[PDB]
Amino acid sequence: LPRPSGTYAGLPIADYGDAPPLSTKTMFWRTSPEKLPPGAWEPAYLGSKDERVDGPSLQQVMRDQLKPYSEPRGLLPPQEILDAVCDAIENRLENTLEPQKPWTFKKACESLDKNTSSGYPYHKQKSKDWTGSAFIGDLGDQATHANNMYEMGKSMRPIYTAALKDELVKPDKIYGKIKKRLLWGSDLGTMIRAARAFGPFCDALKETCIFNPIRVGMSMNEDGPFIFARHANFRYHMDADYTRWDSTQQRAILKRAGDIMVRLSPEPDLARVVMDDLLAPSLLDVGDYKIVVEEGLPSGCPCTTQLNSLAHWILTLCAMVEVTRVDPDIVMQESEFSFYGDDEVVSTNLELDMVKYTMALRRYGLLPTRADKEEGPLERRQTLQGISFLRRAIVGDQFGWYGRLDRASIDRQLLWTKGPNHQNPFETLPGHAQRPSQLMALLGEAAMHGEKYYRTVASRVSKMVVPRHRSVLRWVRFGT
Amino acid sequence: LPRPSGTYAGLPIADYGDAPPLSTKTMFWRTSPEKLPPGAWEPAYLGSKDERVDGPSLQQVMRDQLKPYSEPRGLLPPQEILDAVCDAIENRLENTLEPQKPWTFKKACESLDKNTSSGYPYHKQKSKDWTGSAFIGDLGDQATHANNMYEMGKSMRPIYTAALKDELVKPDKIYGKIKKRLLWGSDLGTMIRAARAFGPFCDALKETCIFNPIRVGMSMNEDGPFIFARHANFRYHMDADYTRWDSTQQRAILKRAGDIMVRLSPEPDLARVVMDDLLAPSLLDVGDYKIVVEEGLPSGCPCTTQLNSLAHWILTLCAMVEVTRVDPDIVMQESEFSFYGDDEVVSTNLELDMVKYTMALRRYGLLPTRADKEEGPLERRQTLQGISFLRRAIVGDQFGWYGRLDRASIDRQLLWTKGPNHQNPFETLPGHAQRPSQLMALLGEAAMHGEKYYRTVASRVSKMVVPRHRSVLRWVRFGT
Ligand SMILES: O=c1ccn([C@@H]2O[C@H](CO)[C@@H](O)[C@H]2O)c(=S)[nH]1
Ligand SMILES: O=c1ccn([C@@H]2O[C@H](CO)[C@@H](O)[C@H]2O)c(=S)[nH]1
Ligand SMILES: [Mg+2]
Ligand SMILES: [Mg+2]
Repeated sequence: LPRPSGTYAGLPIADYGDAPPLSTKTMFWRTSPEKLPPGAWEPAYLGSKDERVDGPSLQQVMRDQLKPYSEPRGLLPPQEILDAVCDAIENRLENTLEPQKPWTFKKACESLDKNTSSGYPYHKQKSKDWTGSAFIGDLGDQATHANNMYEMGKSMRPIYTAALKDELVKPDKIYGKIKKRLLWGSDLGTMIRAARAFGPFCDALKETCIFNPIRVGMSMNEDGPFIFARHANFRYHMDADYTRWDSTQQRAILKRAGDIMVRLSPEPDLARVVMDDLLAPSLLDVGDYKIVVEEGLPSGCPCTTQLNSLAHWILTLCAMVEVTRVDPDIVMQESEFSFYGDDEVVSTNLELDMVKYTMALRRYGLLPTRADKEEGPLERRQTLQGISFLRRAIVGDQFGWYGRLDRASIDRQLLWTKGPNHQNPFETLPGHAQRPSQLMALLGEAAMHGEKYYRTVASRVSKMVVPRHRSVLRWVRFGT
Repeated sequence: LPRPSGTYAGLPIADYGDAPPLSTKTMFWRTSPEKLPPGAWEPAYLGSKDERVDGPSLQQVMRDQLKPYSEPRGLLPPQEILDAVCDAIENRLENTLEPQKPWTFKKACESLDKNTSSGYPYHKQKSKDWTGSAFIGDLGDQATHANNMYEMGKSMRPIYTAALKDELVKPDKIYGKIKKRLLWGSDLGTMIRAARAFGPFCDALKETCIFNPIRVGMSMNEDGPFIFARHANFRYHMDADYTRWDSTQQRAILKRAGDIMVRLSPEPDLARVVMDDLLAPSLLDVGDYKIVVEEGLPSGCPCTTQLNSLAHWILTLCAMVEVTRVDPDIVMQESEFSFYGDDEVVSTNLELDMVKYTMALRRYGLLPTRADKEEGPLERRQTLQGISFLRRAIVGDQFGWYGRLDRASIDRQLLWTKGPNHQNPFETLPGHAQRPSQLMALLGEAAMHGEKYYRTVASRVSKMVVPRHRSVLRWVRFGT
């Protein structure tokens, strides 16, 4: 079975791998030597060297993350519905988005995050070869070549590098069945091409985050109250709370999302070439091998989150159109959506059979879940209160709607702080100076839950100094 | 009956008058020599020299405007309700407004509109004595003295100068029963004192125009959609459409509004003195005499509109509290208000007996009116669509809510343009250059009513040049 040859984690091997070994470190440190202890979240599992527990290798942990990508896809929504949905979404974006100028090579390079890695093949921090206005040395070569390919409309095969997310998790994912989330890291070449191709559209969409349902680019504090006020114009509210959103995606769906992006781009012919590269079967470097991934979402590119939100919008509209039999453009007259990758809040005036809705979703291969369990139809409520979005609870009072971080999460940020990578999470940062500057984003947030809880959080102690009690509340809710 | 002596237009004469003779001119010119003709609004009546019609003197016209001020007041709302309402409104503002720094003399002077008159006693355009950072000559003296009085917390008697509003009106107010609206022009001294005293509060309130119901300072384009989205969170919508709001006000009500402003000011002791001057019986210079006006709203001061909106809020809450029996702070949990002087939109979840509501209002001496007539309870609707605010119709679609100028009004601005004062409205501006610069605020606005009407308005002709057809629509609705 000559190349692609053999098999890794159920998937075809296309080549030898060049990725660096998976990180054994976390960026999180304890803020105090006192113990947590009980049920407290901690940084995700760090592998064989993880003093906290004996467990499998990070590569084993990663293989587990790769399983869903070889699961069979769910079904396409009915073709007539899918087409009608895409047309409606496309028409809505046509009416809302300000046509943009093409992005230059310069604009694309500047847009990139200089603190993250360049991925294949040099795997170096982008800032290393960055003069401030251009890439130099190795990265300069990789970037210029890609840009030349982009301008000639020539295809390039993206190469993603796999990683595991360093993040706080519930202890069970450490001390029980070990789990750590899969990350896809794009290559500099692809970042350049995707940014030139799609930066214009993504900018246009972002200027539009209040009027359109794709909320990528919103400030929870500043925009949340308006977005939520809009959702509240409608009778019914729900959140499908998806499991494994990315790995359950159909390239067939991603390609329709991609078609909309291409057609709404200022260089659609150049953009088309890039998008075809992005959605073609994916080369994923897992260290030993580069394996072929045909299905699911390939992430880590600039406009991934928008692409992913777009697919979500398509699927969500498909299910509602399937179930209610209402035209997608009419569904959008009678509803307000919020999408951020797999994150969603759906509000609507329509009478939606939640059994048929939950089943339509499942049929597409998605995994919606009840806040509790037993599937078992999704919930539908008549108030917005208590629904969540971007990790905040949506709250409403006489002044308006807002997003509020729960106390658990606020408490959590008190126990942990970011700093350089190290091996033992329980170590405290030794020169425990200042959570900036800012990070009194808690207090107000903490705040928000009332004077009683706010007071106890005012043990923002260090070590200058006060107060700032305690109509920080006024400042957070209304501001400036 | 020694001073105050005799009587003018039903009101006591306190002194001889110093006001300049009422204007005989309009600032409006026709945009074309073609006739209007039928039913077309025109500039209000210009008096004896008005070639269009033979009519009474402007002073007679003004006397008619003064009648309502000697009408008996309506009744105070029940004292327990009034107190509870004031407390609730005060508490709401306490929770929302950012405490402010006191305004300096400099800040107060700069805030004044330099293009309008200084009123009593010099009656000159403010810009005449304005170096750019200070008042000089006569105005400098008047301003410094007032500021000294303000700082010593000493009282001064305001002197208002009466005028008649130059504005487009329906022809019946010209060719039928002649009518022209009364204006009160404050004196520079009082403007200084009111601005130092109340500029801080008014700034604070204005920063708050989306979260609080007093909408003074809103941009219809930018803020309208959010304000309206909020109103739309509620089941029922209404507009009391008041006749003669200002002249029907009770000083007793204005004084409670004033108390809130004083208490929320950074120099409440100094502010109190000013507010007592502002609400004490009013000296109104009508030319021949200064007459005493005890009742109704005395306008023309800086923060009049906020004071007036505040009273409106008090009265509106009183009526709803009287009728529903719900606590005012609870009424505000279940409702969204918009007030701008006499202009209002009231939205609420509560079940309001519209007969009892209309009667409560009338009892306070207000004159609510049905969009048609026959009083006859006010209307209550279950959609926002079709309600008006700041002269715009509130419109909703799949993208959101917005304010839209009606076609009549758009047509109107095509027939007339502003320019220097002249005697014959039908004259066209002879060097018919450019409606700026801008004023393509029509087109988009005109727009908004669809391509069909938008096309016909594109006779924006002059005389360079195009187009700008015709997703100006996109630009007006979403912008920037
Ligand atoms: O709230 C979020 C934020 C990001 N992502 C997606 O998760 C992947 C990165 O972890 C990318 O595909 C993102 O679009 C999701 S699914 N939900
Ligand atoms: O929409 C408006 C705008 C202004 N005013 C008031 O009208 C007077 C000036 O004509 C002042 O008392 C203003 O507060 C009113 S009543 N409604
Ligand atoms: Mg959600
Ligand atoms: Mg109104």
